[PDB]
Amino acid sequence: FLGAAGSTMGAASMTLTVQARNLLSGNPDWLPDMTVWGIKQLQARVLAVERYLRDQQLLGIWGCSGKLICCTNVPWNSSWSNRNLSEIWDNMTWLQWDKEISNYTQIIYGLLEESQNQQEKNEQDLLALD
Amino acid sequence: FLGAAGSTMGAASMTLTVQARNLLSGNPDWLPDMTVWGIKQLQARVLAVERYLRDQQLLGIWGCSGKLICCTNVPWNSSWSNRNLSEIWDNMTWLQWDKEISNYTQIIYGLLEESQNQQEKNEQDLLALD
Amino acid sequence: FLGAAGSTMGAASMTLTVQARNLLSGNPDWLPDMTVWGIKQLQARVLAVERYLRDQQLLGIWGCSGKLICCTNVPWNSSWSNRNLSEIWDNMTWLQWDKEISNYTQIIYGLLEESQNQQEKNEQDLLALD
Amino acid sequence: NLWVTVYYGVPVWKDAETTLFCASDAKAYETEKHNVWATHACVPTDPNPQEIHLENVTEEFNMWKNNMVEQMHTDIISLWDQSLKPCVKLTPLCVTLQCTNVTDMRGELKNCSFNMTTELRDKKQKVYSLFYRLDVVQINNKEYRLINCNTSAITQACPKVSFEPIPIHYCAPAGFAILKCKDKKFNGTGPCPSVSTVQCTHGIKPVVSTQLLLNGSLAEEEVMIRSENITNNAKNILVQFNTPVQINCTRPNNNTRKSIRIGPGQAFYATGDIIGDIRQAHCNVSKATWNETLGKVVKQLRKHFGNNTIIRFANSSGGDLEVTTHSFNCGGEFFYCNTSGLFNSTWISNTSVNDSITLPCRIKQIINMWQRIGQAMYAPPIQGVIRCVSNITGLILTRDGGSTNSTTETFRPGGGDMRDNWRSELYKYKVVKIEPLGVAPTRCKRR
Amino acid sequence: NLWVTVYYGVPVWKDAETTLFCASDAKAYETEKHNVWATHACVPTDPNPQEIHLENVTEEFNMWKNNMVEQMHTDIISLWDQSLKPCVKLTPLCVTLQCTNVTDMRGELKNCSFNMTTELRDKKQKVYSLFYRLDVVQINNKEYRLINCNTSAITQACPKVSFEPIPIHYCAPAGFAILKCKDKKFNGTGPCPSVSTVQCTHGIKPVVSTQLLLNGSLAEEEVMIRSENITNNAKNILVQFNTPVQINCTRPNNNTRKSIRIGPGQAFYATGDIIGDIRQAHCNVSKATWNETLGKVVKQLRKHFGNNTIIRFANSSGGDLEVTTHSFNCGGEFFYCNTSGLFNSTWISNTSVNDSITLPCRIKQIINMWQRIGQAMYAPPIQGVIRCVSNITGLILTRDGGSTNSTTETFRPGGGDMRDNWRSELYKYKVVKIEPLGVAPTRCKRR
Ligand SMILES: *[C@@H]1O[C@H](CO)[C@@H](O[C@@H]2O[C@H](CO)[C@@H](O[C@@H]3O[C@H](CO[C@H]4O[C@H](CO[C@H]5O[C@H](CO)[C@@H](O)[C@H](O)[C@@H]5O)[C@@H](O)[C@H](O[C@H]5O[C@H](CO)[C@@H](O)[C@H](O)[C@@H]5O)[C@@H]4O)[C@@H](O)[C@H](O[C@H]4O[C@H](CO)[C@@H](O)[C@H](O)[C@@H]4O[C@H]4O[C@H](CO)[C@@H](O)[C@H](O)[C@@H]4O)[C@@H]3O)[C@H](O)[C@H]2NC(C)=O)[C@H](O)[C@H]1NC(C)=O
Ligand SMILES: *[C@@H]1O[C@H](CO)[C@@H](O[C@@H]2O[C@H](CO)[C@@H](O[C@@H]3O[C@H](CO[C@H]4O[C@H](CO[C@H]5O[C@H](CO)[C@@H](O)[C@H](O)[C@@H]5O)[C@@H](O)[C@H](O[C@H]5O[C@H](CO)[C@@H](O)[C@H](O)[C@@H]5O)[C@@H]4O)[C@@H](O)[C@H](O[C@H]4O[C@H](CO)[C@@H](O)[C@H](O)[C@@H]4O[C@H]4O[C@H](CO)[C@@H](O)[C@H](O)[C@@H]4O)[C@@H]3O)[C@H](O)[C@H]2NC(C)=O)[C@H](O)[C@H]1NC(C)=O
Ligand SMILES: *[C@@H]1O[C@H](CO)[C@@H](O[C@@H]2O[C@H](CO)[C@@H](O[C@@H]3O[C@H](CO)[C@@H](O)[C@H](O[C@H]4O[C@H](CO)[C@@H](O)[C@H](O)[C@@H]4O[C@H]4O[C@H](CO)[C@@H](O)[C@H](O)[C@@H]4O)[C@@H]3O)[C@H](O)[C@H]2NC(C)=O)[C@H](O)[C@H]1NC(C)=O
Ligand SMILES: *[C@@H]1O[C@H](CO)[C@@H](O[C@@H]2O[C@H](CO)[C@@H](O[C@@H]3O[C@H](CO)[C@@H](O)[C@H](O[C@H]4O[C@H](CO)[C@@H](O)[C@H](O)[C@@H]4O[C@H]4O[C@H](CO)[C@@H](O)[C@H](O)[C@@H]4O)[C@@H]3O)[C@H](O)[C@H]2NC(C)=O)[C@H](O)[C@H]1NC(C)=O
Ligand SMILES: *[C@@H]1O[C@H](CO)[C@@H](O[C@@H]2O[C@H](CO)[C@@H](O[C@@H]3O[C@H](CO[C@H]4O[C@H](CO)[C@@H](O)[C@H](O)[C@@H]4O)[C@@H](O)[C@H](O[C@H]4O[C@H](CO)[C@@H](O)[C@H](O)[C@@H]4O)[C@@H]3O)[C@H](O)[C@H]2NC(C)=O)[C@H](O)[C@H]1NC(C)=O
Ligand SMILES: *[C@@H]1O[C@H](CO)[C@@H](O[C@@H]2O[C@H](CO)[C@@H](O[C@@H]3O[C@H](CO[C@H]4O[C@H](CO)[C@@H](O)[C@H](O)[C@@H]4O)[C@@H](O)[C@H](O[C@H]4O[C@H](CO)[C@@H](O)[C@H](O)[C@@H]4O)[C@@H]3O)[C@H](O)[C@H]2NC(C)=O)[C@H](O)[C@H]1NC(C)=O
Ligand SMILES: *[C@@H]1O[C@H](CO)[C@@H](O[C@@H]2O[C@H](CO)[C@@H](O[C@@H]3O[C@H](CO)[C@@H](O)[C@H](O)[C@@H]3O)[C@H](O)[C@H]2NC(C)=O)[C@H](O)[C@H]1NC(C)=O
Ligand SMILES: *[C@@H]1O[C@H](CO)[C@@H](O[C@@H]2O[C@H](CO)[C@@H](O[C@@H]3O[C@H](CO)[C@@H](O)[C@H](O)[C@@H]3O)[C@H](O)[C@H]2NC(C)=O)[C@H](O)[C@H]1NC(C)=O
Ligand SMILES: *[C@@H]1O[C@H](CO)[C@@H](O[C@@H]2O[C@H](CO)[C@@H](O)[C@H](O)[C@H]2NC(C)=O)[C@H](O)[C@H]1NC(C)=O
Ligand SMILES: *[C@@H]1O[C@H](CO)[C@@H](O[C@@H]2O[C@H](CO)[C@@H](O)[C@H](O)[C@H]2NC(C)=O)[C@H](O)[C@H]1NC(C)=O
Ligand SMILES: *[C@@H]1O[C@H](CO)[C@@H](O[C@@H]2O[C@H](CO)[C@@H](O)[C@H](O)[C@H]2NC(C)=O)[C@H](O)[C@H]1NC(C)=O
Ligand SMILES: *[C@@H]1O[C@H](CO)[C@@H](O)[C@H](O)[C@H]1NC(C)=O
Ligand SMILES: *[C@@H]1O[C@H](CO)[C@@H](O)[C@H](O)[C@H]1NC(C)=O
Ligand SMILES: *[C@@H]1O[C@H](CO)[C@@H](O)[C@H](O)[C@H]1NC(C)=O
Repeated sequence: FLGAAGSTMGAASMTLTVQARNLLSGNPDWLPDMTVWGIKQLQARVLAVERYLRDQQLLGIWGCSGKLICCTNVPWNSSWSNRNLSEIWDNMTWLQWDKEISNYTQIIYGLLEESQNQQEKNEQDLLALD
Repeated sequence: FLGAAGSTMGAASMTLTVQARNLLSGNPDWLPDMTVWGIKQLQARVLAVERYLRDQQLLGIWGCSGKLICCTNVPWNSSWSNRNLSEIWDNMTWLQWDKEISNYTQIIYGLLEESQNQQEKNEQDLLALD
Repeated sequence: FLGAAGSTMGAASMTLTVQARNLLSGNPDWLPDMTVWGIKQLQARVLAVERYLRDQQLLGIWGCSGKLICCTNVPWNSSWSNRNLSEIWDNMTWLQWDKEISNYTQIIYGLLEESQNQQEKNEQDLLALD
Repeated sequence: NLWVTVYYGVPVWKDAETTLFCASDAKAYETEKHNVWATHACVPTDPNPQEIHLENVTEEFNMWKNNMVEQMHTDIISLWDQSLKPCVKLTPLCVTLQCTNVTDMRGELKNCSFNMTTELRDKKQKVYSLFYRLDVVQINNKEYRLINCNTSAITQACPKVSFEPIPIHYCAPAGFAILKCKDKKFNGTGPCPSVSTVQCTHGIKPVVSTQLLLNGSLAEEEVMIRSENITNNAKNILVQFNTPVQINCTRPNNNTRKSIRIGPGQAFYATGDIIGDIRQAHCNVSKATWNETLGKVVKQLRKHFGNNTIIRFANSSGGDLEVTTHSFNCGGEFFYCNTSGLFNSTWISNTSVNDSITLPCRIKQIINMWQRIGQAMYAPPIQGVIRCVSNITGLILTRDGGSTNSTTETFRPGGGDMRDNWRSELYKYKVVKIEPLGVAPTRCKRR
Repeated sequence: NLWVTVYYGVPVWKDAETTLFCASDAKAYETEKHNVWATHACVPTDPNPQEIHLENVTEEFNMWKNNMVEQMHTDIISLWDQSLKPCVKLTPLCVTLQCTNVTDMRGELKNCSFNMTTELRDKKQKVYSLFYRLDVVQINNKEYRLINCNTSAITQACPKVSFEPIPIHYCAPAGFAILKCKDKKFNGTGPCPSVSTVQCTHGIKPVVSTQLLLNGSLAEEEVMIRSENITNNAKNILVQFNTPVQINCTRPNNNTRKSIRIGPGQAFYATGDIIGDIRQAHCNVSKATWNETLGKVVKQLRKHFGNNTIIRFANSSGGDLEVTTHSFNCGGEFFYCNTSGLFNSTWISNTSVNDSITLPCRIKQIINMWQRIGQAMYAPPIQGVIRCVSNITGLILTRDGGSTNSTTETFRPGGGDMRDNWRSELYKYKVVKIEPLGVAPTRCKRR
């Protein structure tokens, strides 16, 4: 549970499953509720499922369609964190990583939904016909 | 956003992603609520997620298992809108299209869940054994 | 609808789709609600979607990523219900089946999420690079 | 050789408990009359309820352990309070009552004069009303008071709503299921050979009654005998009839509504003078039909208490009025009937040694049912004569402890717990949760 | 060369605010007594709360910016109103009070005669009660009135419920997380070397008190000193103790409950005559234990105010009773204690120049805490003598503005804001939201 957050990105890939589990599902679960303080234990968990499906759309509309890790045809731009491969996984941490990509984060997002699954699935339709 | 609804089906395939996005997720999002008019801003968004998962079951139980476009092994029956290929995409519109298929709509649905993923996955089990 | 529960596991595989359908989605669906007995028709259906997504996580994090049937690379241990193939599907029933596996149920679960999709997807990443 | 494989939607379930909702058949809503009983936002019933018979299946049922009863019991209770919340509270009715004997049958009705607050807070109001002896108690001319004032507060039920029982289907949400026992003879305990499943239970009328199950479901073939612990005399014995028994309960007092004004905005409905037959409420049971049933029922007890034995019947022993009499609602009024005349009999092994029968009934507007303290409901007066015809579908019975067990046994009408009333319709139902996820070994593996 | 790849569940979070729920440990529910404090529908606590220590991590904390405090503060407030809503409102208690001096200590108690409305709306009721001088105010024999009537309305707390503080774990919903600072010495500000995460916070007893943190969490090793702005004398100074201080607060008046009837259905609990010791409420603190702590605490202030300086203590300056005295609840009653005896001292650089000590306490049943207007709560009388033993775990302190800064400094007991009380337990906690989605470049591409 977040144990590798201080560790390097290379080491942070092993416990990846643990974060997926605990984060995904959270039910206490208690049926009882009352007019006040029942709406308080509701408003919190309702926002949980709204924030969740928000994330899931990206997983589907992108080249993943599945959880954990999945890859894509988007080439990594040099202008986006020009680096050494061992300088990323072995020498650097995720929090330290997301810090720099903050400018290019929205750009990459476009490459996943538009450049791929919009143009890839259409490409697939043209390649599955023959 | 719906811009190609008046345009032809062939042109309506380019902006397909836009409709998927905006339709999928709708959070204002405001936590505050009250006993009356709080139940009004609830009843609407609760029906939103109920109508949503209703659609998602069909995507999974059919030969898609993924969003946007996906194909299937169901052959197109001549009795179902016997037409020209250029008479569909190039000369005709979706609203005009769904208008005629209204009779055969329920029939096709059966071919996707039964004739395919019931008989296809079982076929896959028999083909994945060897 | 559950009709093959008394029948053998081999026969129970044909109607599998029916159970998936009816179980999956349940909307009456009525918008009207009141302060008391409105919270009663809420608490029930809210627990429905919480129990549902709980099941869906397993389908995704395992080697399925799709509904109905899907297979995996986990070898069946002899210590787990050492049996005859015709003694399972042809001569035995699901309720009778789940009865014995109750001890090994939690063990098998580990093999799906850890031994596969944690080690399989990583294996895929190493096999998709070349 | 094989490999594990995930199967989704396998027929596997476990017994559990959930929160069940109602169903009104989507007609009760057109019955209107401002939210009759339950149906307001009530789920309309699927026009085609689905019942799927499961072959080669045997499931063990216990009706006394059934959780649908406890939910339904708490439902009616919670339903009752929500009906009385928006209505008019009668709190300042505790004023002194100067009463006198009505113009025969030992003056059951009291004509009471009292002071009341008007719309204005200045001058009081000198007005008279008519209360039953059961609604008032004297305190020391004749001076009386409300019987509930020393115990609790009181509120009046709204004349708009009606207590008319309407069919309610209990259904289960997604992930759950409801089991139905289709056997003709079932005592509520033991294995059930033929089991079918439904999304919604059958039409169930929430009729609240004592010593008599009214408007219930008939048995099949032989009449049914149900008890939690039979040899135990502390446990009530539920009976299910084959043929319905014609019962008439009327209010042979033709009344009028005062609709007095205790404003601003509020109006109370007082009971005016009685114009018509001077009579006490009465309950009719046809002598031929009750006897025929009795002869069939008394033989079923001998499938347990032995081929030959003496079975004597007698009226209620004693206790609260709810226990000692038949309590119910007809036309909005609450009747309490004297069943002593029916339960007077003595039977031989197969037999017992006129065209009609009647039963004295008492009327009480102010009631605390379910042992409720802090809230008393006042039943509003009804214009004209009330007449109602219902089916008698079953009883609540208790056995005496005095034994002499090997000699003879005597049975008397039960009461108290209203869960037994719901256990009468719910005996064939129980709640289970479905577990769809399953694993099976197969060769397919994966690429 | 590489290609972008989506990683799901990467360890990345951002500081945010959400709606937190409670946890009762699922034992408080068995404590029953009709919804004690919070726990009614309260989430039972996971029998095994999870605490995961994050290695190679440093996070900066600020306890004064913590949002869990503001939520908890508003929680207790919202909790308070919901407890008083179903209970009995005392509105027609504003009747004239004819009072006289009780049979020593300048007649603190007043025996008051007054007129009251009975169950009936006709005749009044001549009855007497016993109120503290703080609950009444004279208006111009001796005639008095309720002290809250000119300010606001009033309602009585139900005798069934209790104000007994029970451990409450604040937990975060899915998508969120709670951080815990595990360091022994933390002032609530600066970087935290060792940080661990928990689904639920530790056991937190919502004890409402002034000038004394009661039943709180002990510090580690050295006692802790916390202040929002230290050199600023306008900001309160929170202190965390190492060893707990034994405190006794009792009600040396053995009382009885009248349970008078103001019906229909309602019953008020009046304070009857006192049978026993004739005494004023008192608070005991052991002279040895308080001093020892003082010697250790006064040295910590010199880690800021300099090695050598004169630190003098004094009682409250002046203001509302809530500020000037120690306010809390024991056995249902609300004590206000005189702390002037403890705060009378003068210390040298390391030192200051009997077997017991006592503190005069005042009792007030009618209270408006948190500066609430429109709602006043009446604390119901308790049968017998109330005795309670608690831990003193910390203080609320303020520094004088008069300076002469380079000469000496004097400290006095604080009060007011109750958020500081919650900041005492929440200093090591803060709320962050988890951002699972992440992207990384890799060669795998796709087919
Ligand atoms: C549903 O309702 C039904 C009825 O409506 C309930 O049934 C009731 O069930 C209880 C059980 O909890 C029964 O009580 C138990 O009775 C047994 C048996 O007692 C009978 O037989 C004894 C022996 O009989 C043989 O031997 C003689 C001599 O050779 C032969 O002639 C006979 O033919 C037989 O072969 C006999 O001794 C008993 O007589 C005594 O008791 C009766 C009843 O009180 C008296 O009238 C007699 O005068 C005489 O005193 C009787 O005929 C007993 O063995 C049980 O005793 C155990 O429990 C006691 C607490 O109640 C405890 O104090 C005892 O020490 C004893 O416990 C012993 O045994 C335990 C088990 O092995 C040990 O763990 C323990 O350590 C200790 O060693 C008990 O009294 C009721 O009789 C029965 N009701 C009726 C009407 O019969 C049912 O419970 C209900 N269930 C539910 C779920 O609602
Ligand atoms: C938390 O609490 C703490 C304390 O509990 C709070 O700390 C307080 O912070 C405020 C800042 O908001 C301080 O006020 C500011 O003080 C500075 C510095 O003043 C001192 O030094 C001056 C110069 O000293 C050098 O020079 C002499 C001469 O050579 C040498 O001998 C010295 O040794 C030094 O080397 C000196 O002039 C000052 O004396 C004057 O002021 C004091 C205090 O009022 C009087 O007693 C004196 O008699 C004398 O009049 C003092 O010794 C000031 O520079 C600040 O002035 C700015 O702000 C004013 C508004 O308050 C404004 O009117 C001024 O014009 C000035 O603004 C100028 O500077 C800005 C920044 O560059 C420009 O943007 C602006 O345009 C303009 O040019 C200010 O007065 C408090 O002193 C300090 N408290 C204490 C007890 O010291 C803290 O704020 C709290 N924080 C939080 C988050 O809660
Ligand atoms: C509780 O109340 C209910 C309702 O009142 C009772 O159930 C009713 O019981 C009565 C009598 O037991 C029954 O009335 C008869 O119904 C017949 C049809 O089922 C009618 O045909 C019959 O009418 C004839 O008799 C009347 C009285 O003698 C005449 O007034 C009437 O005109 C009829 O006479 C005609 O027919 C003859 C030939 O038969 C012909 O020569 C004449 O010229 C004329 O044409 C009765 O009215 C009701 O049908 C029952 N109702 C129901 C719903 O079943 C129940 O008995 C009460 N229970 C108790 C315990 O009191
Ligand atoms: C607030 O209140 C609390 C609770 O009252 C106070 O804390 C208690 O403090 C008292 C005294 O400080 C303490 O009482 C002693 O506890 C000992 C055990 O810890 C007992 O052994 C001892 O009993 C002996 O003394 C009594 C009085 O002298 C006798 O009556 C008693 O019989 C005992 O005598 C026996 O033992 C001797 C040998 O020692 C033998 O020769 C005799 O034959 C006989 O067998 C005391 O009672 C409590 O333990 C404390 N309670 C707690 C929970 O800590 C606190 O001090 C108060 N604070 C303030 C500020 O007032
Ligand atoms: C056990 O089950 C029996 C049978 O189901 C119940 O008997 C029912 O009793 C209720 C009254 O409580 C009856 O409701 C009555 O319906 C009458 C018929 O309505 C039809 O006809 C009129 C034309 O006359 C149409 O306009 C209307 O739309 C309907 O199609 C009404 O005439 C009645 O109104 C009169 O009686 C009531 C009191 O009974 C007064 O308050 C009214 O002001 C008015 O005087 C009334 O609406 C119902 O019809 C009965 N069932 C049947 C099948 O007839 C028992 O009540 C039930 N037992 C318990 C304990 O609930
Ligand atoms: C700071 O923390 C301390 C310690 O936790 C608190 O002191 C608690 O005070 C409450 C009262 O407010 C105590 O509750 C009392 O428990 C007593 C013991 O109950 C046990 O024993 C009985 C047998 O005697 C069992 O039946 C029962 O199941 C328990 O196992 C009761 O005897 C008390 O009842 C009497 O006192 C109260 C008033 O105190 C009266 O109202 C009752 O009618 C009766 O006379 C009472 O229930 C609690 O036990 C104390 N804690 C401990 C550890 O003893 C402080 O209150 C707290 N500070 C603040 C501000 O809340
Ligand atoms: C109590 O139940 C008994 C049945 O156990 C009822 O006895 C019934 O009495 C009538 C006569 O009043 C019998 O009718 C008779 O039929 C014969 C044959 O057709 C005919 O010869 C006679 O002239 C007369 O019509 C009836 O058969 C008989 N029941 C049975 C089952 O035989 C009795 O009526 C019930 N109690 C009351 C209130 O009468
Ligand atoms: C205030 O705190 C001081 C400590 O700073 C307390 O002084 C304590 O006084 C007692 C005597 O009453 C000392 O006990 C003595 O111990 C010595 C050594 O064993 C022995 O020779 C003496 O006969 C006596 O028993 C105690 O040591 C001392 N504390 C320390 C730390 O030395 C003082 O008691 C506190 N205030 C009060 C209320 O007394
Ligand atoms: C219920 O019916 C029984 C049986 O008729 C009534 O019992 C009568 O009680 C009175 C005294 O109140 C006696 O004088 C009669 O002799 C009894 N009748 C018989 C046949 O024994 C009873 O009173 C009725 N009602 C109530 C409320 O008890
Ligand atoms: C408080 O004052 C009331 C009177 O208002 C006292 O009650 C009286 O007590 C005397 C005993 O000396 C009786 O003779 C009277 O009959 C009582 N009168 C009423 C109205 O109760 C009361 O005793 C005083 N406080 C107490 C109880 O000490
Ligand atoms: C709280 O304690 C202080 C200290 O004992 C009390 O101060 C006394 O006040 C009275 C006047 O009310 C003086 O006559 C005494 O001389 C003061 N005592 C000392 C030691 O100076 C104070 O009265 C107490 N309570 C309140 C409410 O102030
Ligand atoms: C990389 O980014 C730069 C500027 O952001 C752009 O000019 C260039 O075309 C990009 N290259 C690729 C391959 O996307
Ligand atoms: C009125 O009838 C009652 C019977 O309930 C009787 O007790 C009472 O004495 C009668 N009053 C008069 C004045 O006759
Ligand atoms: C009663 O005591 C108060 C002190 O609070 C005093 O002011 C008053 O004069 C006393 N009354 C009488 C009659 O002595």
